[PDB]
Amino acid sequence: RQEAEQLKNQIRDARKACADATLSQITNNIDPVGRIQMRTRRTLRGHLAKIYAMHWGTDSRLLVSASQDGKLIIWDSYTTNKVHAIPLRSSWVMTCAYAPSGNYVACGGLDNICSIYNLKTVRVSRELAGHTGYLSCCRFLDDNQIVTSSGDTTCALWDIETGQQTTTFTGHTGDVMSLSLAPDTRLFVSGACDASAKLWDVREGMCRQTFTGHESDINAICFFPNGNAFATGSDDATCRLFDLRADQELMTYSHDNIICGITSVSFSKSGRLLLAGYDDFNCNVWDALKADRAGVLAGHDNRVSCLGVTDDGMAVATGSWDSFLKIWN
Amino acid sequence: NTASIAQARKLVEQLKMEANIDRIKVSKAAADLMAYCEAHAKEDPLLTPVPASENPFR
Amino acid sequence: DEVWVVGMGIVMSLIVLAIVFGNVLVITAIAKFERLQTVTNYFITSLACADLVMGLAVVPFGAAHILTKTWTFGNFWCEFWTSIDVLCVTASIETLCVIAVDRYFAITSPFKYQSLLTKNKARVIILMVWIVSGLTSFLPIQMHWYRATHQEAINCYAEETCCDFFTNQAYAIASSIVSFYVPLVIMVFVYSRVFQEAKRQLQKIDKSEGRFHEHKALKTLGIIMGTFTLCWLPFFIVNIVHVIQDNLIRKEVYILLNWIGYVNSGFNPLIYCRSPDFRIAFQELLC
Amino acid sequence: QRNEEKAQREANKKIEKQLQKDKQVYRATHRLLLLGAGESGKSTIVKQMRILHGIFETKFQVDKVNFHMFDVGGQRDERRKWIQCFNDVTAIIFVVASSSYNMVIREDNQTNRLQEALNLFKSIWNNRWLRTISVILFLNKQDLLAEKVLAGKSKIEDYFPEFARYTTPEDATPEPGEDPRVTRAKYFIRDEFLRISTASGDGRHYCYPHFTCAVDTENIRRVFNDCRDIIQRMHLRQYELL
Ligand SMILES: Nc1nc2c(ncn2[C@@H]2O[C@H](COP(=O)(O)OP(=O)(O)OP(=O)(O)O)[C@@H](O)[C@H]2O)c(=O)[nH]1
Ligand SMILES: CN[C@@H]1CCc2c(ccc(O)c2O)[C@H]1O
Repeated sequence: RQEAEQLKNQIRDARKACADATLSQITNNIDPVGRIQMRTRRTLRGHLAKIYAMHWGTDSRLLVSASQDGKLIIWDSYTTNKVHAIPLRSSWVMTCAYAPSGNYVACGGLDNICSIYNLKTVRVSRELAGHTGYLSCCRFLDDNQIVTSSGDTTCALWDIETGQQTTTFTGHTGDVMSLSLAPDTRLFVSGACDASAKLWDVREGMCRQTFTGHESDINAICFFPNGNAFATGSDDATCRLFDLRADQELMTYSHDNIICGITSVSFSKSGRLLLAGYDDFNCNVWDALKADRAGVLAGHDNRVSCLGVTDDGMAVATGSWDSFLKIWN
Repeated sequence: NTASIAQARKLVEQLKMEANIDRIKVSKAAADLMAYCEAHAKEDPLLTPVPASENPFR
Repeated sequence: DEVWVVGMGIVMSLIVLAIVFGNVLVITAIAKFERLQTVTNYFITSLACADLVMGLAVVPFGAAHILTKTWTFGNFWCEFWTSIDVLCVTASIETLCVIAVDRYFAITSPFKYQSLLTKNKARVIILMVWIVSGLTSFLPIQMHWYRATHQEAINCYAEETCCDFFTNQAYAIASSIVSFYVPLVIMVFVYSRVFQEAKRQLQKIDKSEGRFHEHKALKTLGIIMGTFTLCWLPFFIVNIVHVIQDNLIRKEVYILLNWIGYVNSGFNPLIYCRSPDFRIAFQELLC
Repeated sequence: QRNEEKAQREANKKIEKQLQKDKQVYRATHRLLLLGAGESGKSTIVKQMRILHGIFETKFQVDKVNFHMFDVGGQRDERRKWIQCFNDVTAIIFVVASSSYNMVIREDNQTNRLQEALNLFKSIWNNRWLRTISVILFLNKQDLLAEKVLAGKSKIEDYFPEFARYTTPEDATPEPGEDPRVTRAKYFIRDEFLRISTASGDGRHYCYPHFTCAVDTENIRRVFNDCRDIIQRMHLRQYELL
């Protein structure tokens, strides 16, 4: 079992053999987009406690949020008025999701249970159990099957109708914190606490690639709109852009004046701007193809823990521990 | 520990499976990303500020 | 002679300004940021508004009257000015008493603090205090129940050039009791209880972990009580003394002590707004 | 669309009223976190309290004050990533077995079991997200410790060499009939934690050591008193008076 080093050396040599040039070399004559200024358009209030997660609707109009008070609230961004308010059995929640068809909402947390809700009937539909650790994220692949990631270094692909696990993904060493689905819903990635990321296969159920560019825990992960790249954010104040086809990272986003962690990462519709939330009570707007800052979104009085961009790309919404949700443009 | 052998073999079979993948030069990948970004650069309100008439948040 | 009038204008100008600037800054800071919109800050807002009204209204006209040595407006304006003076002075102290009682509830009974104080109740308390203050200023001055009974008083009242404060014994005693002596014993007792609780807590800490490891409370209480007592004490004893026995206090001493009282509005932002959050707010804007 | 705007405004009012109703109940209650080493007796302490009067929850009140306690036993690992969620609790209850000063754990030689606790307490105290959270410490298993120390077979001095040069405090209040050896052992165990607590206190959060065993019905009062003291000290320090 001493050949493991040899395979790693071979992989490293193969990766080095295909590093023709740096992305900055090719993209150096491009005129930068310049400074970008965004102003608050809406401010949503009503959460007693401090928020973790949010998810925009597929119609770019409604959105959902979850807070430690034990309550999910479905807002309406256009008229800044609430629609639903669902009390929960367990007040420790760490994730939420919104259905692609706009019919279901899921939420799980410290208790090792993932619950889904039926909006158009608001009563609990099913409870999915079987994990041995706290959940960290969950996304609806479709209207009948959901993929979740838990704190016992595993991921699963549930079936709502029967409530039993169909496929179990194993191979990580540390806790899994975030995941993101491809536009075609045929592959997805996951960021663990062992400074690594993986590219799973939804159908076959086998890992294909492994990226280990980071050096600390990974807190957030996104996915490029083209479906051939993704970006991660760790606790070392760095965002790194990997590539699936080339099989190594291409660009790093870091600045000498920031030493705080990163809690969320998201792209834009065109993919030119990369948005990342920080522990510095604000947010930054990087440049994807040039690695240069282009703006700051200040206005939060505490830690920022949520971030998201609408499907049509008309606005970006943030949520912080100040129990306030803001809509920027 | 028999279990140790299992993990050691799995780390070998997985590494062997995760080693035989066709790879392309990073220049082609950078060019493709450049082409996509330049192609879809005129359809994102964040990058180019749209008129206030069509903005629903105004 | 010529120098004295020049000196007064400069000294008066510095006060009228400082008074308006402190209150304006406090109000702008509390209104701009939602982090400082604590329920206990509403009393500070009322106090700042009262100080702003006083500094904008009564100080400038008082300075003009004392410099010109002759009132240049009508009798109704004199009565309205006296009413505004009394209302602001008597509304700038009961707010301090309310703040002291709020601190008493916060420190003595920590478990029942949330229920006993609510944002809805604070508005009711503030409105009640302002109503009580307005009841003792406009009602007995617009109506002529406070007028004196000696020849100089009626001669000044008939004339339209002199605007001086002449009053009988009843109104003076009642207004002094309502404004000063009632909200003083309450504050003294409250702060004594608070100091006792602080000393007990520090003794407990020292007993618990003294081996591996007194004056802050004394300094804070000394500032809070001494500033107010020194600023507002002598006037509210000469007020009783001069009417109890006549031909004892010259009018110049009266005016000087009263004006010493007005400076107290120039220290409230420096006393009740020294929290680090207020410092951050002051550094964020106007800097 | 006049009804559509009007109807939405009807729903927002029904919720806002419900939120206003629930806010007072949320703000009235007090939350505590239960944490300790394994094989220490946290379950015994919690189960005993109610009869006296992946996650677990408990409801209890003293003098018409609502208290709530959450204990997490499903997520048992050296790395504690979920601890960031517990930065708004009133206090943290820490339970440690004071009699297990001579026992390796997990069939892993490891370290004497008390030291691992010490490491856990040090890590908890110096966490970045718990800079303003107090700790209530229960030194459990008082009778087994006394019996084991009375027995000459197992000696504290061997495992902890610093016990040799230790002298009892002059402010001690031993219980009636207590031998000097028991008092010395108890106070060494207490100030070993007190040193770690006071090293980097910074004056924002303190520690409340306590002694308890199986047959005890006063813990429910000690928790109440400690919570009241914690809130009082927080209020005193807030007004720049302590
Ligand atoms: N003599 C004595 N034994 C005690 C005491 N408290 C607990 N025990 C013993 O401890 C055991 C029960 O401990 P549990 O409460 O089940 O342990 P636990 O807190 O669940 O342990 P972990 O989950 O591993 O932390 C029994 O053997 C009890 O007799 C005590 O005060 N005195
Ligand atoms: C002339 N200035 C007035 C006169 C009497 C008076 C004042 C303040 C509060 C009172 O209760 C009073 O009766 C003074 O400010």
